[PDB]
Amino acid sequence: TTDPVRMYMREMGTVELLTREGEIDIAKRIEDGINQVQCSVAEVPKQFDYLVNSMRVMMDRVRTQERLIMKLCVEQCKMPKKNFITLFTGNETSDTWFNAAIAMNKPWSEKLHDVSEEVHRALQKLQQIEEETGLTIEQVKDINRRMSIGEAKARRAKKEMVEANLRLVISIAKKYTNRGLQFLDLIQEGNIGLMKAVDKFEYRRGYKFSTYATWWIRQAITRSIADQARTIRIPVHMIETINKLNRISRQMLQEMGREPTPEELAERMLMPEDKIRKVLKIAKEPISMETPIGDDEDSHLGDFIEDTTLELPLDSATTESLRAATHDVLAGLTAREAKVLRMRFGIDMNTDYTLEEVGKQFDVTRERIRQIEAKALRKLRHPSRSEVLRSFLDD
Amino acid sequence: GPEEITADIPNVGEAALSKLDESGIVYIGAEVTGGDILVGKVTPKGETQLTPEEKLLRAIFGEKASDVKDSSLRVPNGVSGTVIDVQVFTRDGVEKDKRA
DNA sequence: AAACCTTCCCATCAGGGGAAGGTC
DNA sequence: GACCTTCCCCTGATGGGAAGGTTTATAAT
Repeated sequence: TTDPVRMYMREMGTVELLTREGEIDIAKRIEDGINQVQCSVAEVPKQFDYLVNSMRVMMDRVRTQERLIMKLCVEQCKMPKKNFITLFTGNETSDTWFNAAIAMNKPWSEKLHDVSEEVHRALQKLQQIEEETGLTIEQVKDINRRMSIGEAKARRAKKEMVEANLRLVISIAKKYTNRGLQFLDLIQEGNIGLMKAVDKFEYRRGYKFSTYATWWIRQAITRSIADQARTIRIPVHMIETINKLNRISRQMLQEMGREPTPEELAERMLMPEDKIRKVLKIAKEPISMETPIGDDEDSHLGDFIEDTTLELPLDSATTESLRAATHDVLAGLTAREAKVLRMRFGIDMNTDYTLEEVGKQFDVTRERIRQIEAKALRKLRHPSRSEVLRSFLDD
Repeated sequence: GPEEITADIPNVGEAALSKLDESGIVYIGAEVTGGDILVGKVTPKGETQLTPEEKLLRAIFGEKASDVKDSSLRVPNGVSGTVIDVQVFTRDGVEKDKRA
C-alpha cells in the first residue's frame, strides 16, 4: 500500500491498548505529576494556568539578570566560566562576590571594575524579587525545577493515554465519513476532542474513560464538519437547524405517504414558517465548473459562463461619440456656461462640484450658478441645438 | 430583490409593448417574430453610475435613469411563429396576477 | 442536539435640549 | 410678558440577536 491513511492505521498498532488497570494507573501518574506541581504552587484550571505562568514569569525575570551578568562578566571581560560559577553560587544576592573577584588580581580582574558599574544595577533588579515573592533567588529556581518535573510526568502519561485509545477515534469517525469532508480530517478533529477529554477527566469518578472520550470526540467531529465541510461556511447553529429540518422531513415520509407539506414543518418545528423557505433557499451548494455538460461531451459548466461585467464595444463606441458630441455642443455656449457645466458635472475634469463649490471660485455664489445652469440647459433644450444629442436618448 | 413580470419596461417603444397584457405576457394567438417580447420581465439593478457626459443628458432632457435592468422572453432571432399556448406557474405565497 | 453564557453589532427607543405655540 | 405644555433632532443606552464557544460521564477500540 501507498496512501498515508495506511501509514497511520498500521502505525497505531505499535501502541497497545489499555484496560482496565492501565487507565487507572496512568491517570494516577498524571495526577501525581500535577500533584507535584500543586505543592510547588504553595511557596478551575483557568486561574491555575495564570498561577503557573506567573511562576514561569518570575523564573524568566531571574534568568534574564543571570544571562546579562554572565555575558557582561565572561564575554565582555574574559573571566573563566568556573571562576564565575564558583563565586556566584551561594550569594546571587549581594555584590560581595564581585569585589572578591576583583581582588583575585588575574589579568581579567581589571575588566571587572568596568562591568561592576553595569552589574550593580542589574543586581538590584534581581534582589528586589526577594522582597516581592518572600523567597531567596535559589528557592525560585528549585521550585520551578520540581514543577517542570511534574509537567514532564503529566506529558508522558497523557501522550500514552491518547495513543492507547486512538482506535476509538476511528471507531467514531467511520460513522460520519460522507459529509463533504475527507476521512483523515474527521479522525484528526476527533483526536483533538480526545485530547480535550484526557485533560478534563477525573479517574476517580469510577466511570470508564470510553464514555467521556466518546462524547468529546463526537462533538469535535460533528462541529468540525459544520465548520469545514461547505465551501461557503455557515454559522454553527444553522447547520444544526438544517439537520433538524432534514430529520423531520425524513421521519414524516411514511406518515404523509410521499413527503410533508412545508407549512407542517413550521408546526412540527419550533420556528415560524417564513424562515423555513429561507433555510431551504440557503442550503444550495456550489457546482464544480468542471461538471460535464449535455451530450456527455468535453464541454463543462465552466465554459457556458459569460462575463457580464464587461461592456460590449457597441456601447463604448456610443460613449465616445457622446463624449465628442457634448464636447462640440458645450463649445457652442458661452465660456461662463461651459465652465459651469464642466464643473457641476465632471466633464473633462477631475471631479464634479456642488453649488457652493462652483460658486466659490466663480466670484458669484450659489444662486447665480443656479441661474446659469437652468439657463444653459434651457439654451440647449431648444431643438436645432439638441438634435445630435437627442439621438442619444432612446426610451 | 425579487424580479417582476410587469409589462413596464425601460428602453422600449410602444410598438413592442402593444402585444402584451396588463401583466406583461404575450397574447394567445398573436403571431410574432424574432426580437418581439413574449414575457416582459425586469431584474432589479442598482448603483447606476454615469459618465458626466451622460449626467449632462440627464440634466438637459430630464430623462431620468431607471433602477431596473431588462430580462425578457424575446423570440429567438431567425424564427417567426405563432403563440399557441401560454402557461403560468406561480409559487406559493406569491400573489396571482391578472393573467394567472 | 441541546444547554446556558459571552463578544460584537444592529437598527431602533428613553432622555435632553433648543427653542415654539398658544392663552388666563 | 412669563408660564405650562408641545413639536422635532444628536449621544448613547440599550434590549434584541446572530455568531461563537464549552460540556455532556454507563459503556462504546
